[PDB]
This record gives sequence, structure tokens and C-alpha cells, in this order.
Amino acid sequence: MLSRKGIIPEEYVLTRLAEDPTEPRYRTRERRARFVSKKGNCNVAHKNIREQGRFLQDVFTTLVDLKWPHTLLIFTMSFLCSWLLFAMVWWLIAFAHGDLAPGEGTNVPCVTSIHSFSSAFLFSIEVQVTIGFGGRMVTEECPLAILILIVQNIVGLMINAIMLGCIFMKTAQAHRRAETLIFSKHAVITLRHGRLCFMLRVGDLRKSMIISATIHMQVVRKTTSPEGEVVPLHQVDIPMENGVGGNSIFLVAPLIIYHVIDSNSPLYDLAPSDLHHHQDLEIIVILEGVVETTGITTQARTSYLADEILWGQRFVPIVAEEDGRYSVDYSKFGNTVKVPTPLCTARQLDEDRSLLDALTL
Amino acid sequence: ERRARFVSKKGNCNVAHKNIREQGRFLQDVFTTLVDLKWPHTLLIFTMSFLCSWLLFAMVWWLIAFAHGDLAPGEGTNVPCVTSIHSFSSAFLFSIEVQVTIGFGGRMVTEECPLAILILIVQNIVGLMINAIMLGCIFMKTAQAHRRAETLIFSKHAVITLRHGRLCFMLRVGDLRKSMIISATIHMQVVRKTTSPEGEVVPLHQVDIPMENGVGGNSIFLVAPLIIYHVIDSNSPLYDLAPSDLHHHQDLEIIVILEGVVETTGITTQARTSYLADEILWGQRFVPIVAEEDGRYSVDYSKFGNTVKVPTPLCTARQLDEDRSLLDALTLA
Amino acid sequence: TLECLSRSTLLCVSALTVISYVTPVFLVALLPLAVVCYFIQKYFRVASRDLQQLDDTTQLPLVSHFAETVEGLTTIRAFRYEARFQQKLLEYTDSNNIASLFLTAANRWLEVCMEYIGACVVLIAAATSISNSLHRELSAGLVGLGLT
Amino acid sequence: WGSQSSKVHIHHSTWLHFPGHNLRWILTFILLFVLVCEIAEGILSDGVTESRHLHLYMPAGMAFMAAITSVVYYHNIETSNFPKLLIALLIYWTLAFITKTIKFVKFYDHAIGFSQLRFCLTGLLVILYGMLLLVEVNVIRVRRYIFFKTPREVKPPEDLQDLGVRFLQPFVNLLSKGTYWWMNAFIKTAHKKPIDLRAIAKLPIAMRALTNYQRLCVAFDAQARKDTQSPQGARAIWRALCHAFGRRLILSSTFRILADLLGFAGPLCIFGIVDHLGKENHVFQPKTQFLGVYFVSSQEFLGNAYVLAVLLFLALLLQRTFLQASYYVAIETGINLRGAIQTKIYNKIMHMSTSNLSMGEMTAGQICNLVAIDTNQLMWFFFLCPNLWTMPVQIIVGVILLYYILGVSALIGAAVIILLAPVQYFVATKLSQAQRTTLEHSNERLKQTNEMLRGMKLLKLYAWESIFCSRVEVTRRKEMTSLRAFAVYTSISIFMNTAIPIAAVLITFVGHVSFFKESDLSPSVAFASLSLFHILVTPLFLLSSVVRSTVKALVSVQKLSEFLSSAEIREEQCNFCVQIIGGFFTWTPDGI
Ligand SMILES: CCCCCCCCCCCCCCCCCC(=O)OC[C@H](COP(=O)(O)OC[C@H](N)C(=O)O)OC(=O)CCCCCCCCCCCCCCCCC
Ligand SMILES: CCCCCCCCCCCCCCCCCC(=O)OC[C@H](COP(=O)(O)OC[C@H](N)C(=O)O)OC(=O)CCCCCCCCCCCCCCCCC
Ligand SMILES: CCCCCCCCCCCCCCCCCC(=O)OC[C@H](COP(=O)(O)OC[C@H](N)C(=O)O)OC(=O)CCCCCCCCCCCCCCCCC
Ligand SMILES: CCCCCCCCCCCCCCCCCC(=O)OC[C@H](COP(=O)(O)OC[C@H](N)C(=O)O)OC(=O)CCCCCCCCCCCCCCCCC
Ligand SMILES: CCOc1cc(CC(=O)N[C@@H](CC(C)C)c2ccccc2N2CCCCC2)ccc1C(=O)O
Ligand SMILES: CCCCCCCCCCC(=O)O[C@H](COC(=O)CCCCC)COP(=O)(O)OCCN
Ligand SMILES: CCCCCCCCCCC(=O)O[C@H](COC(=O)CCCCC)COP(=O)(O)OCCN
Ligand SMILES: CCCCCCCCCCC(=O)O[C@H](COC(=O)CCCCC)COP(=O)(O)OCCN
Ligand SMILES: CCCCCCCCCCC(=O)O[C@H](COC(=O)CCCCC)COP(=O)(O)OCCN
Ligand SMILES: CCCCCCCCCCC(=O)O[C@H](COC(=O)CCCCC)COP(=O)(O)OCCN
Ligand SMILES: Nc1ncnc2c1ncn2[C@@H]1O[C@H](COP(=O)(O)OP(=O)(O)OP(=O)(O)O)[C@@H](O)[C@H]1O
Repeated sequence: MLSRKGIIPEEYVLTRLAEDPTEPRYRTRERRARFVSKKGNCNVAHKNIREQGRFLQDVFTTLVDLKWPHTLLIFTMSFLCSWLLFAMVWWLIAFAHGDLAPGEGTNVPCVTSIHSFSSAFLFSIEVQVTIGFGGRMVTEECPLAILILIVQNIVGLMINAIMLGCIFMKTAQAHRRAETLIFSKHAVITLRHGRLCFMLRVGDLRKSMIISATIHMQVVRKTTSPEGEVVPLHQVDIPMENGVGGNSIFLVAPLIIYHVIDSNSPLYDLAPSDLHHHQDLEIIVILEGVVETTGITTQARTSYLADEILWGQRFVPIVAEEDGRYSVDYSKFGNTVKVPTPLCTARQLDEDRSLLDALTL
Repeated sequence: ERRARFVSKKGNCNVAHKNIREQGRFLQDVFTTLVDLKWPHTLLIFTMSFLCSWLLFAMVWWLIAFAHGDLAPGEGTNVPCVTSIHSFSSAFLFSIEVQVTIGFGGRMVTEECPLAILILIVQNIVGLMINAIMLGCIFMKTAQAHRRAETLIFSKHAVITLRHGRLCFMLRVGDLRKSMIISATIHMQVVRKTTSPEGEVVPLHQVDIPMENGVGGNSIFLVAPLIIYHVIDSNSPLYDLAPSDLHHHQDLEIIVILEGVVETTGITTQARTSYLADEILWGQRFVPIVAEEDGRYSVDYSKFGNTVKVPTPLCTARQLDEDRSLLDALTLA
Repeated sequence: TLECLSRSTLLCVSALTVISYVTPVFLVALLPLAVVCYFIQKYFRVASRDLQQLDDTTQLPLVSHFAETVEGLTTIRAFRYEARFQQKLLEYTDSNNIASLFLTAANRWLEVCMEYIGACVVLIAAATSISNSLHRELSAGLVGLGLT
Repeated sequence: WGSQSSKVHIHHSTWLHFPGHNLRWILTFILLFVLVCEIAEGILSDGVTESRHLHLYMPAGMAFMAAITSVVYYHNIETSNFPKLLIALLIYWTLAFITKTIKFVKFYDHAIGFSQLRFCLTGLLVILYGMLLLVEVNVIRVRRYIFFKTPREVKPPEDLQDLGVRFLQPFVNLLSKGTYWWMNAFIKTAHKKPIDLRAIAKLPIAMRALTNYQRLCVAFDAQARKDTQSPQGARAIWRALCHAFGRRLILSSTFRILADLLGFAGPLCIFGIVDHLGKENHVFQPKTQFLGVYFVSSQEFLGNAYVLAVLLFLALLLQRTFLQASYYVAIETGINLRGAIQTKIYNKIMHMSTSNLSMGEMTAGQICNLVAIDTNQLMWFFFLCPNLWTMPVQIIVGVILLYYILGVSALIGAAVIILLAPVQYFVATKLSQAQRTTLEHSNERLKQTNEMLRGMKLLKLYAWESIFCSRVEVTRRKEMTSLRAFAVYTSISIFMNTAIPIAAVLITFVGHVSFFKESDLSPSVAFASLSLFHILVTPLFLLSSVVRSTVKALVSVQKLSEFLSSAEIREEQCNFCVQIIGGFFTWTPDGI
């Protein structure tokens, strides 16, 4: 053979002190896995999915989930195959009947004007799409063909009704409407009414109201119990600090959404020192509500990593009154300005207030 | 004998409705009943509805031509009411063409007979109505989302163990699909034949159970499998579940109902499971499932229901409050 | 290695030149086929180097582990630590084998792919050569060289 | 496919091959091959008629497309454990079998007869369709999904469920077991992410060292149970390995034997193609009739040049896939043999005594070389084991049909290859003898300079570098003479490797014209022989290495068996801490 290993001996030579690998060791600062990306699109990949066909059993859910160019291919194939499946039926029936023979029409043809498979294909188009040119009629002298005309119509009606239903659920898709719900790139932590809070701005771009809005906030962090648990991605709900406790919001202008950091909050011991890039912290914000046009509920998912938090900064005013109405200058949507704030944690802020209160009294 | 289940492991409530004073409400909701039918059964009703409709008017067209004298053998002097009707088979084919709107045109509707014009009007109105009825039923069948609940997954058996001192009935629920269930919700109920001090006997009393959520609500965000636990406080009906009476023939059951609108179609769905007395393992935790990858997380659904042994007291939660109170009182002095 | 490397690439050049000369229609399809050959010859070297580096660096701890067990056999049995050291051997041996199994698979991945390409050449070369022996009258002489 | 563009569950999903996964693919590939033959016959027959006659091949052409999708459709139902969709596949096999059989029986009514190829292929298709039908029914018998109330579902194997297993060769579709398709993702990943022990994940259960060690012990335990033999000799080990790894070694041989036979299809196709092109008369064509469709016969089918080229293309795919699969089965068994022998040797290290008569003889270096040298040469033997069973077959089959191609002069020329092979064994042996002289001398010089590079400060502050360097140079000269001898023998090895085939052809063709002159050496015969020499040179000039490895392997097992029955730590099978009453200790096993 033309290989250097054609004949080799049992070789073993002591490569003494084979050290200094000089590995790049770049995995330390490779990436920080995100729970949900900045535009929804949850960045979680499942493994060992023991599917029992339930992936495809939800056919009509799957068909809607597919992109439009894929839907056009399935729309085309589902009809082209149906036309061509019965094209072979009409061609074969007229073959077996014997009116396919190019001769004098002594008999009465099973389906008139069927001369070639091309005519058999065109007649299949006419029956299923109900064009019915009438050059290729269905004669009464073919009891087998009458059955197929019944079958093709029922299959043609059944395919159309199923395909129309899939399209209507795709026309009512509102995942594109949820992309006009905007969250600021970076959320800020600043004092409001003497209490620290985690502020945030969320805005709606389209003029169509999103009805029954409902905003949720959760902290994603690894949690170890006193009993020594290992919870990799623990989700702790965060109150919206709404005046009535509920999550309901009215989104016309870009609203400020903040979480009052009381003693019951998971962010109760966050300092600006521990807000670096590789910090085990993430805030998930989920805005729900029914789109007023299609009536279909939507979600807008955004997340803030630790390096996407901005301690001690304030959101600039956005709404300014004009001559006849108000005005939202979206250019200043995410602009932040520094604010005079303590650099201590919430616990220290409560503790400092507690000591001051005792001294005053 | 056997122990009945209120709801099976895949929903499917095992309750038998009996002595129903039926006022025909089964048939009054034809449109709702039609959707509830299986797909093979729907085709039979779909097929027999059209096939009868064509054949109902096949008899009408054949009778009209018979009365008008059109089907009399021979090239008669009269103008045919509907052309090329020389058999009931021709009448059947013409019946199909009008209602399906194929309209070949070898069998036209002439201007002679006014009765056929009315029947042509009637068949078109019937054809449009029946087609409109069948389109609507199929649209709601294509919008069905009960099969989506089949991809909502619960652990085979739940656990009761320690977490932040207190005792919680933990659990795990996962979503296999990639689409989201918007505005998810979890309701947990304990079903037990509960008596009352007043003397009442409730054959199956359903007491709701808090989900121990961060904001004291029901909303959950289901992307990776989560732990739906219930902190057994002084008000929890499970406050007196000893490990001793966790055996098979124990009147105990935890219903878990996960609800939320499917993002693809917008249809709300429910996923229901029940954990019997023998399907709860005291003092076990759920294994860590979410691993980390180069730039993403990783859920090991092979380890979805695996539980490991964890040390815990073998005493009731009621005895945990008493044990803590005595220790706290002694430490105070 | 240098002698066999040059002979390997020169035989390929020698073979390809003769096939192209016998059937000029072959080189019309050679460029689309050569590009696929380049990518197979591209990704393989990246993996083959890494596997071979993993092949060698994984067997050095294995031989040293054997040597140290022979050096201090009395101590290991004294601590009753032979249960763990056998488990280390299985961890050391399994890493050595799985590094070699992937190296073998990489060679087998290359060899199968680089022989379906060769098989596709044979059909393309034979098809054109036979046709050119019926119309251009190759007289079946260069056809044989186009096949052998 | 549209969903697969946005499917994430298939990122690490598991599978479960249905009962009959292997019998499905082997039939499908056979079915695909015969459908190509029908296409070849169909296009062959219609060339004589003035019309196209599309019914001859297009029904078969549509079958070939349907057969390909039938296995793509089946595979998509295999990865997703949803057997219910196999009903559509089941209908196809039931429907195709019935329609094809009606065609087959109608040929017999018109008395087509086996003398017509179309009757043979149609008859063959009935069997292939029938057997594929039984495979689908057997799925229902074991899965029980259509009618039976309680389906006997099957779960993916436990070793596959691990996220830490990435060598998925043992469990993939039979086409990927042959083409190694699963490696494509790993190879692409190597371009972006460098390959470390992270990428190379935990090996499967079948190839785990502990699993192999259990099978080797069972092979030993059953050997000592069925047979009651006191010693554990070389033959005891040889019979042990065959029991624990024969069932895979035979599979490697089966692939190699078939790939060796399919290799000669090339020379036969070259002989067939050119011989048809060596005839001026191309106006003549197959001519026999039953209805007017002009059925073609067997000999006329293999006379068309294009038919043989297509059959050559199909044969080449089989040969080059069986041959590669033969390597993997042999190699994987070899790696497992190393895995189960390293564990056995290490397990012997724990159970061996520390006597000065024992441990003072076999130093750590002696037992280290046993793992490195002795095991690898035994491990490499299991790599080349299929060769010695098949290379004689390939050479004999090569010689048998090379006699028919050209005559006697081919055997006279080929004898030069056979006669000069024993000298090549001498060259290779003399190559190794010169190699050990360099190997022993390199270690002496490398050990000498190790002292030089260890006390360099004393060797540089005392200005001893110039004096000490001269010792290395002088030792190198004694080393370099040995390496020059090795370079000579490896240079001669290349010459005999490459000049002998040229000498074989030179003697063959000139000898044929001069001594024999029995023919004109047409391109049909001459160029068929050139391929045979290329096919025969590779086994002829490498069989020496197979023998040499077998000789080395016999020493390794002999050496391994001698070590494996040495002194052991007795009394293993059988109050104060140090309680000793008599304490008649000893080191010699008996007395002293
Ligand atoms: C790894 C690579 C993966 C690649 C995957 C993608 C493959 C794409 C194939 C490229 C060719 C496709 C041609 C399609 C032309 C019409 C569609 C078009 O112009 O786009 C307009 C869009 C589709 O855009 P999108 O961003 O993909 O939409 C996804 C959607 N927003 C969603 O995700 O949900 O669509 C719409 O907004 C829908 C309007 C439809 C109305 C138009 C009528 C056309 C009907 C069909 C006509 C052709 C018939 C041909 C018959 C041939 C018979 C022989
Ligand atoms: C004169 C001849 C006219 C012929 C007309 C045929 C028209 C065919 C149109 C071609 C395209 C049709 C595609 C539709 C297939 C979609 C099926 C699908 O995705 O769901 C599969 C489902 C399974 O769920 P379910 O238990 O029925 O759910 C009930 C629920 N309440 C619901 O309505 O979602 O459904 C199932 O259960 C399985 C669905 C299989 C589809 C059936 C095809 C025909 C079968 C005929 C034989 C049936 C014999 C058995 C009858 C029932 C016995 C219990
Ligand atoms: C107890 C009743 C049993 C009835 C058995 C019918 C046997 C029919 C034999 C003909 C070959 C077809 C194979 C169908 C196998 C049986 C039906 C079946 O299970 O469908 C599989 C799936 C989803 O079903 P499921 O929810 O898991 O139902 C459980 C099971 N059927 C049961 O109830 O026990 O269903 C699907 O996945 C359907 C795919 C529909 C795709 C719709 C696309 C739109 C275009 C439609 C027209 C395309 C043109 C081609 C027409 C056919 C398309 C499939
Ligand atoms: C009329 C005929 C004309 C010519 C056409 C013929 C086409 C037919 C092809 C025949 C191929 C035959 C291969 C049979 C071997 C199948 C694999 C096999 O048996 O081993 C499978 C094994 C894994 O199982 P295991 O866990 O060890 O088994 C349990 C235990 N040991 C036991 O068996 O109890 O795993 C292994 O041991 C790995 C084995 C890998 C095998 C790879 C072979 C792939 C071949 C692909 C061919 C390429 C395409 C050719 C088709 C051409 C068509 C145009
Ligand atoms: C790394 C070694 O793992 C392998 C192991 C095998 C099996 C095998 O018989 N090998 C020896 C043969 C003997 C005579 C040395 C060999 C080595 C180098 C080059 C070619 C060959 N012969 C292969 C068989 C046909 C004639 C030439 C194949 C291929 C490989 C491979 O590199 O992937
Ligand atoms: C002459 C010899 C020829 C042999 C050829 C036959 C073997 C081919 C096997 C293909 C295969 O097995 O591949 C399939 C490819 O599928 C698609 O892309 C969808 C179908 C698109 C086209 C309709 C399915 O595998 P997959 O999509 O990688 O599996 C993930 C899902 N679980
Ligand atoms: C699809 C699965 C594999 C197909 C294998 C094809 C084998 C064909 C063997 C015969 C041959 O190759 O035949 C020639 C065929 O050429 C064509 O027209 C190309 C056909 C392309 C087919 C897709 C005709 O030449 P002829 O036999 O001399 O007939 C001349 C007088 N008419
Ligand atoms: C030159 C010879 C002619 C045939 C050429 C085609 C060979 C395909 C090999 C099939 C195979 O290798 O089939 C699957 C690969 O699928 C694909 O992606 C096919 C893409 C095909 C692209 C044309 C393997 O999938 P698996 O290992 O079962 O993966 C389980 C989970 N999926
Ligand atoms: C039938 C087998 C023999 C085929 C002969 C030729 C081999 C390559 C063609 C086959 C193929 O398509 O293989 C490609 C090889 O892969 C690479 O390494 C990337 C190369 C990108 C640049 C070329 C692509 O496969 P993939 O997309 O990585 O497969 C996973 C998704 N199925
Ligand atoms: C021990 C005795 C020698 C045995 C030689 C080895 C035999 C190999 C198989 C036969 C062969 O290779 O068959 C030839 C065609 O190839 C195939 O049919 C390959 C299979 C394709 C399958 C995909 C027929 O050619 P022939 O009839 O000999 O032609 C000249 C004669 N006038
Ligand atoms: N990898 C997985 N993919 C899909 N569903 C899963 C997976 N793992 C578990 N399940 C689902 O979880 C439930 C049972 O989970 P668990 O692991 O606790 O039990 P199990 O013994 O694996 O279940 P079973 O034998 O019913 O499949 C079932 O509804 C099962 O379908």
C-alpha cells in the first residue's frame, strides 16, 4: 500500500517530561448562557426528548407553526398530489374501460374526451378545483367512474376545508404583533419614594391597543436551600409594585415598571459591586394581553443580565405636552441619567434607616 | 379490590354520570358534538351529509324530468327541462355538478320549466348552507388543542421533603414542545372524603391548595421543567399526613390542573394529573436537570422523574411546629 | 512519509490527467467534484490532528499509571486502595479507547466518502468514454486506460 | 422537513429501531439494486422499436423513487417512535406485492419463461416485495400497535439515553453504520470547536473496558467450567479470545470476503465493456419477441457497454462499503481486545506477590513494555486477522480468473510477484533488525544527554560543555551508521514494492507475445489484466506484514500467558490488631 504504516513495529519510546500543554483555556470567558434572549426566543435547548409521535400528532398545530414559504410548499404539494393521485385513477379507469384506444367511438366513453394522460390530468384539475370546463364530461355509462367522481369531490372538499382552517389560524397569528412591544435595552436600579426599586420601561409602538395587559417579572438564579438543594434555574416571581397589587397595566405611553425592593424580595441583597458581567443573575419580564384586532393573546419576553443592569441611573422624561395633544419622543426611550443614590445594599439601607430611627427617638 | 382514581394520569376523569334526565341537550349542541367526534367519525358524517344531499336532489331532478316527459325514449318534440337527462344516473351526475359547482354543462338548466329554476335555487342555497356548516365545524376541529395537552408532561410520582425549613409537597411539570402556553396557571386540589364537625359527610371534598408562588398567585412561566411545590403551613389540609398512612388504601389524591392559552392557535388547554397516596414518596428530592452548555442551557428529560433519597424527619408537619416551638422556647430561656 | 506522500499525490495527478485526456467531458464535472474533494480534505485534517493529539496525550497517563502501580504495589494494597485504582484504570483505559475509536471512525469517514467520489468518477468516466467510443471513435484503446 | 428546520427536540433526541430494522435495510438495498436492473432492461428493450414504449421502465422508474421514499418515510417513523404511520407503509407493501404478482403470473400464462430477463426480475421482485411485507407485519407482532388493546411499547436503550455518549455508531440506521454519516456533525464541530475530552464523550456500553473485561472473564470462566484444564497456557488464552470476540471477528471476515469478491467485478466489467467496444458491428442489437415488446435475455443484457458500467458503479459502492465496514468491525474488536486485556493485566498486578525472586526479576520496565509493546502487537493482530483468512482467497481468486483472462503468460509473470515475495519478507525482517540497532543506540545517546542536560550548571560554569558535547557527537556517529543501514533497507523496500508490479507486467506482456503469441492482446484482455495486477499487488505485497504480525502476536500471547500465571498473593480467598501465634512466614511458596 501507499501508506507509511504499511509495516511498522511495536513502538514505545519514553517521551520524558511531556509537559507544558499551553492550552488556550478560553472556556472561562466564552459565554454566559441566557435564559431568554432580548427578543423572546428562549435560549434553552432540550435533550433526550422521548417522543412518542406527539411531535407530529399535533398536525394542525404544526402546520400553523411552519413559516409561510413552507406552508406554500405544503399547500402546493397537498393539492398537486391530490390532483395527480386521481389523475392516475381517471387515466386507468378509461384504460380499463377501453375508450382510450384511438379508434372510432363505437362504444360510449366512460369519461368523454379522455385521450391521453394529459387529458386525464386536466380532467382531474377540473373536478377537484370545480372549474368544470365540460369538454371532458362524466358519462352515465360508467358506474365505476361515478364512484370516483363522488370520492374526488369529497376528498377535494375535505382537503379545502382543512387547508382553509390552517390558513385562518395562520392569518390570526399574532407573534408579529408581539414584536412591536418594546423593552429598554438595560434596566436601572434607583431610589423612588425613599425605597430602592428595579425600574424598567416598556412601550407599545402600534396604535392598536393591547387589551388586558398583564406584566410578570421573575428572577432566574441558582438557589441552594438550607437543606443543601441544587436548583439550577430557580424562578422567583417579582411583584410589579402596582397600586392594587395586580399585574394589570394600561399601555398607551411607555410605562415605567418597577419592583419595590422590600424585605420580601430576592433582590434584597444586591450591591453594585456584584453587578459585573459573570454574575448569576437574570430578570425575566413577560408582558401578556389580547390583541384588540385578532383577539389572540400574545407574549413579549425580555431578560436583563447582570451586565445589562445599570445601578443608580434614572430614566429620562419621555412624554411632553404639545399644542393639541401629548407627545412621546421615542428617541429618548432608553436614555438613562445618573441619580444620587447610596452604593449600599437594600439590607444596609434598611439597617442604616433602622439605626437612624433609633437615634432620632 | 381496587382503588378508584378521580382523574387518571392523563386527565380522563373516571367519574360516571348516571340518571341523567336527558332533555335532548346532547343533540341540541350539534355543532359542539360534531367537533367532539373523532376524525374518522367526522368523515362519515361529513361524507354522508354531502352524499345524502346529492342523492336527495338526485331524486328531485329525476322526478322533474319524469313528470315533464323528458326521459321518454326517443328524440321528442319538447324542449328538455334539464338537458341530457336520460336516466337517474344522469340525474345523479347533474345533482353532483350543481351542488359542488363543477358545472360541466352537458346537462344545462333550460328556460322552459320554472319548477327546475326553483329547484336550482333550492339546491344552491342548500349547497352553500351545508358547505358553510361543514367549513365551520372543520375550522374548529383544525383549531382543536386537546392534543397539545398530550405534550404537557408531569412526573410519575411527586415527593414531600424539606425546603427552607418547612415541608412542601414538591412536583415537576414539563413542556416538550417549543411553542409557549401564554398565561399559564396551576391549580392544585386535595380530594378526600372529608367529614365536618357539624356532621356533614362530603363524599369527595375538593380543597384548593396554594402553589407557593413568589407573588402568591397562580401564574407560572413554563419553558423548562419546574417544581410546583406547596408549603404545608398551619392551614394546609396536608398538615396531618403522616408517613405511616401513606399506603395504598388511603383516601388521598392531589389533582394538578395546568391551564393556559396555546400561543399557536390561542385556544386554552388543561392538563390534569392526580397523585394517589402510593404515588407520593416522602423525603426525596428531584435531581438537578438543567445543565449548562457553551451558550445555552440543557434539559435532561431522561432524568425528568428521577428522585434521590434525602434525609428528613419522619414526623408529621404538625409535629414540626411543635418541635420547633419547644426548641425555640428552650433557646429563649 | 515523504516518499509515499509524493507518490500518493502524483498518482492522483497521473490518474486524473489520463482520465481527463481520454474523456475531455470528465473535467467539466471534475471541478464540481474537486471542490467537494477539497472540503473533505479540509475538515478531515482539522479533526485528524486533534484526534491524533488526543490519541497520544491519552495513552501517556496510562503507561505511567501502570509503572507507578508496579513501583508502589505494596503501599496500594496496604491502604486497600486497589478498588479505586482499578476504577482509575477503567477511566484511563476508556479515555484511551474512545480517543482511538473516534480516530478510526474519522479514517473510515474519510475513506468511505473518498471512495464514493471515486465511484462517481468511474461512472462519469465510463459513461463519457463509451459514448466517445461510439461517436468520436476512441477505438476502445483509451477507454481501457480510462477505466483501469 | 419544514418543521425540522425549526425542531429543537431532535437536538439530542433518542431513537428505537423497530424489530426488523436490519432486515428492512438489507432488503431495501437489494430491492433498489434490482429496480436499477429493470430500468436497464427497460431502456435496453425499447431501443429497437420505433416508439418510446414508456411502460417498460417508467413503472420501474417510479418504483425506484417510491422505494427510496419508502425507507425515508420509514426512517422518519423510526426516529419518532410513532409506529401508527407504518399502516401507510404496510398498505404499500400489500398493494405492491399483489399487483406485481398479477403481472408475474400473467407472464407465465403467455409462457414468458425464465430465459427472459424480465421474467426473472419480475419473479425476483415478488419475493422482495413479499419479504418486505412480512417485515412490516412482524413490526405489528412485536410492537402490537394497530389492533391489540395493550401495546408492548419499547423504550430507548439506557446507554443511548446518556447525554454523555457521543459515539453513536452502535445505534444508527444501517446506512449510517456503513457510510459513517453520523460523524458529519462531529467533523463540522471540529472546525469551530477544537476537539478535547469534552467533545469525545463517554464510550458506549458495548465498548466500555469494564463490559469487555466481564466478557473476557466469562470466556475464561466458561472455559474453566466446560473444560477442566489445570494450566492457563497460550492455547488457553487463544481459545478465550475467540470465545469473547469471535462473533464480531467473523462479521469482519464476512464483509472482507464479500468485498474481496466484489473487487474483481471491476476487471470483469473492464473486460466486458471493452470487449463489446472491440467489435465494429454496433448495428446489431438484441432481437427476440413474444408480443412485440422484444423481451431481452440474460446474455444480451450483460453485453451492452452501458449496462456493465452501471452494474460496475453499483458493485463499486458495495465493495468499497463492505471493505470499509470490514475495517471498522475488525478495529473495534481490536480496541475492545486491548481494553479487556489491559484490565486483565492490571487486575493481575493487584493479585501478584512481591517476592524478590518475582519482583526482583520483572521490574516495572518489564511490565510497562507488556502493556505498550506486547499488548499493541496483539491488539494490532486483531486488526489484520481478517486478512489472513481472505488474502489467500483474494490472491487465489485473482490467480484463478487471471489465468482465464490472458492465459498462461499471466501466471508466468504473476509468479515473479509470488517468487519475489519471500525475499521481501527477508528485506522487512532485515529492516527491523537494523531498526532495533538504532532504537537501542538512540536510547543510549538520549540517556547520555539526559545526564548532560541535568547538571548543566556544573557543566557550564566548569566550562565542560565543549568536552561533554564531543561525547554526544561520537555516540551519534555510532548511532548514525545504524540509521544508515535502516535507511538502506527501507529504501530497498520501496523499490521492491513499486518495481515488481512493473516487472510483472513487463514479463507478462513480452512473454505473451514472444513465448506464447496466443492472441493479439486486445484492450479487452490486456487492460483487464492491468486492473487485476493492481488489485492483486496490494494483498500480495502486504501479506508478509500480516504473517509477521501473526508471528509477533504468538510471542505476545506466549509472553502474556507466562506472566499471567506467576506467583499470586495467596490466602486472599480464605481480638488484637497484630495477633500472631505461630507466624511461620515465608516468601517461597513452599518451604524455606
Ligand atoms: C436552512 C434553510 C431553511 C430555509 C427555509 C425557507 C425556505 C424558503 C424558500 C424560498 C422560496 C419561497 C417563495 C415564496 C414566495 C412568497 C412568500 C414571500 O414572498 O414571502 C412573504 C411571506 C413569507 O416570508 P417569511 O419571512 O418567510 O414569513 C414567515 C412568517 N412571518 C412566519 O414566520 O410565520 O409570506 C406571506 O406573507 C404569505 C403570503 C402568501 C400569499 C402569496 C400567494 C402565493 C401562493 C403560492 C404561489 C406559487 C405556486 C407555485 C405552484 C407550482 C406548481 C408546479
Ligand atoms: C366515500 C369516501 C370519502 C372519503 C373521505 C376521506 C377524506 C380524507 C381527507 C384527507 C385529509 C384528512 C386529514 C385529517 C387527519 C387529521 C387527524 C389528526 O391530526 O388527528 C388524529 C385524530 C386522533 O384524535 P381523536 O381521538 O380523533 O380526537 C378527537 C377530538 N375530539 C378531535 O375532534 O380532534 O384522528 C384519529 O383518530 C385518526 C385520524 C385518521 C383519519 C381517518 C381517515 C379515514 C379513516 C376511515 C376508516 C375509519 C374506521 C374507524 C372509525 C372509528 C372507529 C372508532
Ligand atoms: C380507530 C380509527 C383508526 C383509523 C385508521 C385509518 C387507516 C388509514 C390507512 C391509510 C394510510 C394512512 C395512515 C394513517 C394511520 C392511522 C391514522 C393515524 O393514527 O394518524 C396518525 C396521525 C395523528 O393521529 P393520532 O392523533 O395519533 O391518532 C391515534 C390513532 N389514529 C387512534 O386513534 O388509534 O395522523 C396524521 O398525521 C394525519 C396526517 C394529515 C395531514 C394533513 C395535511 C393537510 C393536507 C391533507 C391532504 C394531503 C394529501 C394526501 C392525503 C393523506 C395525507 C396524510
Ligand atoms: C442482489 C444483491 C446485489 C447486491 C446488493 C446487496 C445490498 C445489501 C446490503 C447488505 C448489507 C449487509 C450488512 C449486514 C450487517 C448488519 C449490521 C449487523 O448485523 O450488525 C449490527 C451491529 C449492532 O448490533 P449488536 O448490538 O452487535 O447485535 C447484538 C448481538 N451482537 C447479536 O446480533 O446477537 O453493528 C455492527 O456490527 C455494525 C455493522 C455495520 C454494517 C454496515 C453495512 C452497511 C452497508 C451499506 C451498503 C452501501 C449501499 C449499497 C446499496 C446499493 C444499492 C444501489
Ligand atoms: C490506523 C490503522 O487502522 C486500519 C486498519 C485496517 C485493517 C488492515 O488490514 N490494515 C493494514 C494491512 C496490513 C497488511 C499491514 C494496512 C495498514 C496501512 C495501510 C493499508 C493497510 N491495508 C488495509 C487492508 C487492505 C490492504 C491495505 C485498515 C485501515 C486502517 C486505517 O488506517 O483506518
Ligand atoms: C441508491 C441508494 C440511496 C439510499 C437513499 C435512502 C436513504 C435515505 C435516508 C434519509 C434519512 O434517513 O434522512 C431523512 C431526511 O429527512 C428529511 O430531510 C425529510 C424528508 C425530506 C424529503 C422528503 C430523515 O432523517 P433526519 O431528517 O435527519 O431525521 C430527523 C427526524 N427525526
Ligand atoms: C434511476 C435509477 C438508475 C438508472 C440506471 C440506468 C441504466 C440504463 C442502462 C441502459 C442504458 O444506459 O441505455 C441508454 C440509456 O440512456 C438514456 O437515455 C439515459 C437513461 C437515464 C435513466 C434515468 C440508452 O442507450 P442504448 O442502450 O444504446 O439505447 C440507444 C437506443 N435507444
Ligand atoms: C452516494 C450514495 C447515494 C445516497 C446519497 C444520500 C445518502 C443519505 C444517507 C442517509 C443517512 O445516513 O441517514 C440519516 C442521515 O439523514 C440525513 O440528513 C440524510 C441527508 C441526505 C442528503 C441527500 C442518518 O440519521 P440517523 O443516524 O438515523 O440520525 C437519527 C436522527 N436523525
Ligand atoms: C452518501 C455519503 C457519501 C457522500 C459523498 C460526499 C460527501 C459530502 C456530501 C454529503 C453531505 O451532505 O455531507 C456533508 C458533509 O458534512 C460536512 O462535513 C460539511 C461539508 C460542507 C461543505 C462541503 C454535509 O453534511 P452535514 O450538513 O454536516 O450533515 C448533517 C445534516 N444532515
Ligand atoms: C472464482 C471465479 C471468479 C469469480 C470472479 C468474481 C465474480 C464477481 C461477480 C460477477 C461479475 O462481476 O459479473 C460480471 C458483471 O458484474 C456484476 O454482475 C457485478 C455485480 C453487481 C452487483 C451490484 C459479468 O461479467 P462477465 O459475464 O464475466 O463478462 C465477461 C464474460 N464474457
Ligand atoms: N424524555 C421524555 N420525553 C417525553 N416524555 C417524557 C420524558 N420523560 C418522561 N416523560 C413523561 O413523563 C411522565 C412520566 O415521567 P417519569 O420519568 O417520572 O416516569 P417513567 O417511568 O419514565 O414513565 P413511563 O413509563 O410512563 O414513560 C410520562 O407522561 C412520560 O411520557
